[PDB]
Amino acid sequence: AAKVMSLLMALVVLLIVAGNVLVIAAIGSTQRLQTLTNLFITSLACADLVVGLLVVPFGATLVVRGTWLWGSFLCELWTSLDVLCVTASIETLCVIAIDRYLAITSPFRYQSLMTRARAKVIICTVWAISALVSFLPIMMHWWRDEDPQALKCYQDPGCCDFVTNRAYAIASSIISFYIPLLIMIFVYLRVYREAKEQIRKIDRASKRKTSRVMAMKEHKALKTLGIIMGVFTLCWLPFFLVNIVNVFNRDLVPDWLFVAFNWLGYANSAMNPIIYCRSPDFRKAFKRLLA
Amino acid sequence: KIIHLTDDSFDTDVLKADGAILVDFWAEWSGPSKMIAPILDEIADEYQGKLTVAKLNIDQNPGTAPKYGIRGIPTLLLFKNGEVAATKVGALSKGQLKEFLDANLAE
Amino acid sequence: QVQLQESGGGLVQAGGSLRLSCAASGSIFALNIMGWYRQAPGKQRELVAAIHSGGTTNYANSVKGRFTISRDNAANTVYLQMNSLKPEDTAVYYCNVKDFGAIIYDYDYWGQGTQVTVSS
Ligand SMILES: CCCCCCCCCC(=O)N(CCO)C[C@@H](O)[C@@H](O)[C@@H](O)[C@@H](O)CO
Ligand SMILES: CC(C)(C)NC[C@H](O)c1ccc(O)c(CO)c1
Ligand code: NA
Repeated sequence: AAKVMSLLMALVVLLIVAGNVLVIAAIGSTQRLQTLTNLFITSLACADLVVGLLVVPFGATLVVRGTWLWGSFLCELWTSLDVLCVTASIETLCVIAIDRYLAITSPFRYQSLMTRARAKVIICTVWAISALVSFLPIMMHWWRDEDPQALKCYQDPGCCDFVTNRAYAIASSIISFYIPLLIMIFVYLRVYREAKEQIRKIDRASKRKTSRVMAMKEHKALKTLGIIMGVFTLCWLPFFLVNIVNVFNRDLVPDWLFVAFNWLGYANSAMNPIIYCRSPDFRKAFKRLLA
Repeated sequence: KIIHLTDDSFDTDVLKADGAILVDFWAEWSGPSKMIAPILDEIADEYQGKLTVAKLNIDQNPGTAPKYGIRGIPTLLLFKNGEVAATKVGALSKGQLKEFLDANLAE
Repeated sequence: QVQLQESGGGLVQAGGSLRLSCAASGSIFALNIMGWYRQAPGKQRELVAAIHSGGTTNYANSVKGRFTISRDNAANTVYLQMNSLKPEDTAVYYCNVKDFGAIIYDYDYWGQGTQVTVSS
């Protein structure tokens, strides 16, 4: 079991790094892929890449060895880098939802409203918020619990548990996950709602001659919308539920499960290349990039 | 295939013994301790070579159980080179027990 | 299979009128843009007019006020009513459907094209 658990982590890192390198390559190397949407995809892929290179590997060791080998400074920097890259990833998924909703439902308004320079500000904002929730609290010790047993792990350099106070775990969870999850629901719900109301206007048009049914395109669009919300939710909702649970009755949920769910969340970063880069132009670039 | 332990033979049969030993702490009074007895018989055959099932009656030999801090029964202590590697407590089905042994044995 | 069937073009006197029509047969996602582009000889293809499933429109400057785009509420069919034609408007006109059914990206369908020639 601990033989196969370790091998599994390895390919997680392989899938993340490969996938996100392949994406960033494709976008930078293809004139046709440098669209406005793919600008936000580039932000996403950067976040997930840093997850694959630095965040997951150092985390993989802490499971294998059962202790932190690189001393108190790097514990806190790695922790910041983790929170930063997760926050950027998830908040960027949320920006993409918004973007696509506008470009599908108000395409002409969206072209004038959403300039390339406006997109850059949105992107930079997302990383600023991600920094200010991770690096600023974590490096400045605002996250720290006052407990004695918590203060033992802070003084031990072999211990790199992420024990936070009440306030930080609430705020950090809301900012990194819950606000984005609500936005992503609201927004993608108005895509479903818009498409259903549009089919009503088509049946009203017919003067009772036809009633429309879900065709190939409509089932496929609903499957996509499901994958987007399903995979994201599956991957991060368990961890972020449990993270809020620990703020109340910390004994209730085991530590091995808390960590197991944090790995499920890292796995999202391997999924995002697969979900968000299926365009015919991406497919062409990927084959060109693999000689 | 099962070793039937004493207080005295415990050092030679479990602490000195080669490979993995799964010790069952059972009693004749406990209804939960018996419910796994026919399941452990099947495990001794099906995990031949990989594991050795061992049993110790706490009515017979009360001196062993205090040392490892056994609260309830049945408690299954898996042993690896004179140390307790993993533990389980309470009664189980065959499929629940196979997953515990599958996970622990293949490192 | 999706296919776009263009009609209504041809030859016409300057100051006259034409009414292009493009009938999109096949599965198209409810949310989309049907449009008209054109390509005058030895030039690049440009947008003429476009209409979202929603009802919003978008025109080029050259044709603003003269041309008006509309769509059949029932079927996937789009009409470009071209009035006050000038020799400048002469081009091969292409029907286009931007399909949004993939959500993250759009799929494009183009018509074969139909000639419009406006003589003075
Ligand atoms: C460019 C946009 C700049 C906006 C920057 C504001 C970021 C949001 C404010 C903020 O960072 N937090 C909410 C404020 O509570 C989260 C934590 O900073 C805070 O919760 C913790 O410091 C305490 O919980 C621990 O003592
Ligand atoms: C515990 C460890 C490995 C540092 N991971 C943190 C986790 O990925 C995370 C990311 C962003 C967050 O806002 C929080 C909650 O503080 C947690
Ligand atoms: Na520490």
